[PDB]
Amino acid sequence: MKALILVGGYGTRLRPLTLSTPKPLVDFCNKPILLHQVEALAAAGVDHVILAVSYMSQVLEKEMKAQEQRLGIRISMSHEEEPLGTAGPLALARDLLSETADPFFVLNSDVICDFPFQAMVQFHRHHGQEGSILVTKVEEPSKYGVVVCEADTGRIHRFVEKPQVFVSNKINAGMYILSPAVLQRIQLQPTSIEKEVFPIMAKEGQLYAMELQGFWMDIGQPKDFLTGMCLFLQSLRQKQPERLCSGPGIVGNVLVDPSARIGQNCSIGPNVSLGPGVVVEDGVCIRRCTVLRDARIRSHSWLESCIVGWRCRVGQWVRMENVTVLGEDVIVNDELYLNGASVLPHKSIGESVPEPRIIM
Amino acid sequence: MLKAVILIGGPQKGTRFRPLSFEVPKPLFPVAGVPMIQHHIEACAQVPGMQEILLIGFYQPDEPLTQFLEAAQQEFNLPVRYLQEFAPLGTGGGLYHFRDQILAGSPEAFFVLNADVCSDFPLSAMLEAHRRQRHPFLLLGTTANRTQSLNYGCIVENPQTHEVLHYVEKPSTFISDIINCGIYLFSPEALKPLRDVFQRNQQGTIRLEQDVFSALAGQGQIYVHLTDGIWSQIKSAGSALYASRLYLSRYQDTHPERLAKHTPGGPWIRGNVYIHPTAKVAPSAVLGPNVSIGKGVTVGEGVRLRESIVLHGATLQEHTCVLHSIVGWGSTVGRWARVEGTPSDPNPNDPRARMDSESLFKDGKLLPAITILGCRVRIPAEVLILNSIVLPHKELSRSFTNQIIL
Ligand SMILES: Nc1nc2c(ncn2[C@@H]2O[C@H](COP(=O)(O)OP(=O)(O)O[C@H]3O[C@H](CO)[C@@H](O)[C@H](O)[C@@H]3O)[C@@H](O)[C@H]2O)c(=O)[nH]1
Ligand SMILES: Nc1nc2c(ncn2[C@@H]2O[C@H](COP(=O)(O)OP(=O)(O)O[C@H]3O[C@H](CO)[C@@H](O)[C@H](O)[C@@H]3O)[C@@H](O)[C@H]2O)c(=O)[nH]1
Repeated sequence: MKALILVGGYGTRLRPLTLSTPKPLVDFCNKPILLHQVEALAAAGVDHVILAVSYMSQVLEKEMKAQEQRLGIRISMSHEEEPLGTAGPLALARDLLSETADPFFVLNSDVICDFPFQAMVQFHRHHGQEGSILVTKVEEPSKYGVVVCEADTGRIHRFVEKPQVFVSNKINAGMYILSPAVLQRIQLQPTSIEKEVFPIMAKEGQLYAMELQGFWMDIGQPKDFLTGMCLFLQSLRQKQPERLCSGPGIVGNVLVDPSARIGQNCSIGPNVSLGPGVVVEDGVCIRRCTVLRDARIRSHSWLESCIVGWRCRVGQWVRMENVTVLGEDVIVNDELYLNGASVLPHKSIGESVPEPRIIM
Repeated sequence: MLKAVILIGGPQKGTRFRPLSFEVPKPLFPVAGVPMIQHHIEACAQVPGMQEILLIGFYQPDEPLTQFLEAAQQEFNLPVRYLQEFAPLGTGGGLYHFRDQILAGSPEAFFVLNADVCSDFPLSAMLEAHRRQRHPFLLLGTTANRTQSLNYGCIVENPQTHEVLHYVEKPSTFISDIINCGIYLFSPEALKPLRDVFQRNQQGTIRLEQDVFSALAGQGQIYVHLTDGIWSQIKSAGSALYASRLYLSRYQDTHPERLAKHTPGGPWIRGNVYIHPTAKVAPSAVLGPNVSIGKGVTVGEGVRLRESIVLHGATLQEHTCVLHSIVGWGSTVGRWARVEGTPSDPNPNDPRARMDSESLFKDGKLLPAITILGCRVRIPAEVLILNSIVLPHKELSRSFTNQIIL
């Protein structure tokens, strides 16, 4: 079988981070979020995954052809020249997967979760109908599309795309298996599958629901990115307690890349991911923060719950908080304070930003 | 023979625009390391023939004030006395009520100094002009902005004879740019017109600027001596910090042993920094410009202090950043904690800008200014205090921003 990852056009979400690289290329726990999904797809045994991107990016082509060899499967990349929504990807991929009559995978790129793919294909085989949806129960159904859940059978009574009806607290999980028969139903003109195909497919009752076990989180948006990393480290501690770094001056669940160096007398707090090649000087306390690669954090500085961009230089005595995001090659002067400030790349910062605005 | 009268205020009359200290008197507040009236006492003791120094004000004699008098008397080898008014008698009422204590000994002239001014104190230059002309009132005068002059007392003078022709006190409209600096020289005849004002009050309290200066102006009795040096008024917390900066820059000419040297083996010092001998600062700490440290302060490893004033006995732990803030005595700042304030300052484009002071609320909104920590305030670890006034004996547990913490 085959698997279609919807990369798509660049989003307004996570925009200061993804001005340099595409959104599926940013390092999430030292791995791109392309990599996590294609990792678990390689464990699933799919020989052909396909990315539907809406603007061609040569660095993305570089990276996919590089990972292509060691991953062991062939990768085809089909390009949307004008965005057809998210339903139109299957319409352009129709001639690319029409040769096999075998149910295929579709994933969103911005979801990070435990991947139950063999249980997914067992659920899809047992229910026997065309469309199988994965869903999850969460906190707030107001950001996602809410479904209705059944008994043992699991047939979806009704699908709603947009909130404020509050029929359940379950949401869509962003990964499905679709049949070759529903791919007849979708036309080639632009529409969106989650809103407009699922809403007429739920009327007959072909759609079924399967609920996720652990730690589903969308990471398209930066404060969702930080809580998704913090939720990833919990299950990573339970699954791989050997990968997580343990130290005398380290508290909580910390993952450090082995290229990274950390000075003494400094307290790395809980749920912190340090990228490959970061230089953390001494006396720096970092909690709930992800530092991307090549970033040098000078001494005596404090950082709680932020994202530090690539090849960045944070000055001394700098306090950052409230998920402040720094772009690629950002210089922060000494003794500044940043609170809620998304910073565009290649810009030095000379003034305190106590109030959460985007900087030039 | 000359004595000098320092008009320290009372407790109600301070009415602080930002309370620099809740528990110590305002005239004993340490500006640039030493108390605020110790600058007046030292500059008066440098003047030849200074017999005595009197302090008139209606503070009750708490033991801090009397203990300061114990210290100053044996420090400068001058008798320094405290004469307490029975009631708040105004600026010039306390001078008239205590005329027997000032006039005793028959001084040739006597200085009157406001306690809240921070100045050059060119008392010898005023004394030379007074010995030249022997006129009853001599006023120090400074040049100010057209907007800033409405806060002080404006003086219109004859430019040739240096005599006041008109005086007005905090006018609604612009009058003149010269402002009264709160430093005067009084001949012994000058207690005679004050007495006249007292009789008009019977038909107790004499305001010196409004009743004596603003009435006798132009009649040949008041003369202004213009001056050049540094002058500021210590009204609020931010103006106290700016006055401390002015004194630390003035220290190079008079007391080079007071400023901390560069000391590459010890803590880093940029700019003018006063560190007390009893205070122990770790060698990794770096203290930025215009920073005063008090007696018994234990500045920890890795601290950055810029534009601050640390009172006696405060402790700052590791990796803390303190910018534009007054730290009260005995206060504890935990590690990785940041105490920040906003330096309102003075305009950099204005030619003569005098750094106004504003009373805590612009138009019903709290305005950002110097962070005040009260006495024995415990700031916990890894927490941010921003633009705040913290009352004494209060231990915080979370970060506060733009708030008065009761
Ligand atoms: N090929 C293609 N893919 C696209 C396009 N636009 C978006 N995608 C991919 O589709 C995914 C969803 O993009 P969003 O626009 O952020 O969707 P959403 O508002 O978050 O809502 C969707 O995802 C939620 C979970 O994250 C779901 O709960 C919800 O039902 C819906 O499907 C993203 O990973 C994006 O890469 C496109 O034009 N073309
Ligand atoms: N003994 C006594 N002293 C007092 C009293 N009230 C004030 N003082 C002291 O007298 C000095 C000035 O008192 P203010 O009445 O508050 O004057 P101001 O508003 O600060 O302005 C005065 O000083 C300016 C410079 O500081 C001058 O420019 C201005 O003309 C005026 O003289 C202060 O040190 C204050 O402590 C009092 O009732 N009794």
